[PDB]
Amino acid sequence: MIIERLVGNLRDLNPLDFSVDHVDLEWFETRKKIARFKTRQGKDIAIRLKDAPKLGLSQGDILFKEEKEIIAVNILDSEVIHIQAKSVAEVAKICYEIGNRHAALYYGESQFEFKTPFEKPTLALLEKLGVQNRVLSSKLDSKERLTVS
Amino acid sequence: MIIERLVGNLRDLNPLDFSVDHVDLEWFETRKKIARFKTRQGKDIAIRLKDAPKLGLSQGDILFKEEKEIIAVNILDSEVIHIQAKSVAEVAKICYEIGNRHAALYYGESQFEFKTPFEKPTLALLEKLGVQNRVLSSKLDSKERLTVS
Repeated sequence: MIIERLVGNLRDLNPLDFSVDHVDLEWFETRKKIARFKTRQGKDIAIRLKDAPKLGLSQGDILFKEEKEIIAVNILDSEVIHIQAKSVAEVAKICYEIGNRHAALYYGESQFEFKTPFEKPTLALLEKLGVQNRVLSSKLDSKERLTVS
Repeated sequence: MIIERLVGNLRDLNPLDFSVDHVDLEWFETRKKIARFKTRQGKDIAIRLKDAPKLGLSQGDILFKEEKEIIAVNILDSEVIHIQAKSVAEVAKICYEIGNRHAALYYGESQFEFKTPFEKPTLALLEKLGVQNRVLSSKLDSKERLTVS
C-alpha cells in the first residue's frame, strides 16, 4: 500500500525493540513525494506523500511501522563542501551567492559553518571569493537544510 | 564624446573648487555600461564603460572632469526594505532566500542590517519568515551591494 505519512522518527524513539529496515536515499532524493524504492532488506515501498516535510525526509524518519517491523530513512554520505565563514558579512555573501546559483545549502555544526553539495561551479565560486572550505564525504541530513520559499 | 572610464570620486576629493553637475540615476540604472543620460543642468552624456565597477556606479563617482567642471553620479532615494536580522543563522536564511529570488541585496549600517528594494514578493517573503523589517525611502549606494558572481 501507498505510504502517505511519516510515523515519527527513530529519535522520538523507539529503544528498538524493533526490526529496523532502511530505505537508503541520496541527499538529492529526500524531497521526493511520489516514488518507488527498495529497502536494504529487499522490500518494495511506494510513497505518495501528503504534507511532506518541507526540508525533505530526514535521517531516521519512519515510513512504515507494523508490530516490531520498522522501515526508516537512511541518508547516504556524499561529497560535501564544508564552508568556514570568518564574519557575518561573509556568511551573508556566501549564502547570497549560493542562493543565486540555486544550490542546496545546509547549516553546519556552528554559527559560521555551512555545507553544500560538491559541484565544481560551487567550488570555483568559493575559491573565487577566497572562502575557507574543505571537501569531505559526509551526510547531508535534511533537517539542517536551509529552506527556499 | 564617449565616456569609457571613471575619474575617481568626489570623496577622493576634490574640496570643490569645482562646478559639480550630476547625473541622477535610479539604483536600477547603476549597473548600465552603455547608456545615454541627461545631467541635472541639461548636458547630454553617453557612456560605453570599460572595466566598469562590478558593484555598479556609486554616489559621487566622477564621469567627467575638465578644468573646474565635474559631472558626478547621484543615486536617487527609492523605497527600501530595511532588514534587521536577530542571529547569524537568520542572516544566512535571509540572504539565501533573497539570493534565490535574484533580488538585489545591500549591506546595512551594522552586521545584522541589510537593505533590499521594495517589492511585494520580497516583503511577503520576509513576513513569511517572521523577519523584522521596515520600509523607508532611502539611497541604495552601489558600494554596499552584495556581488553575484
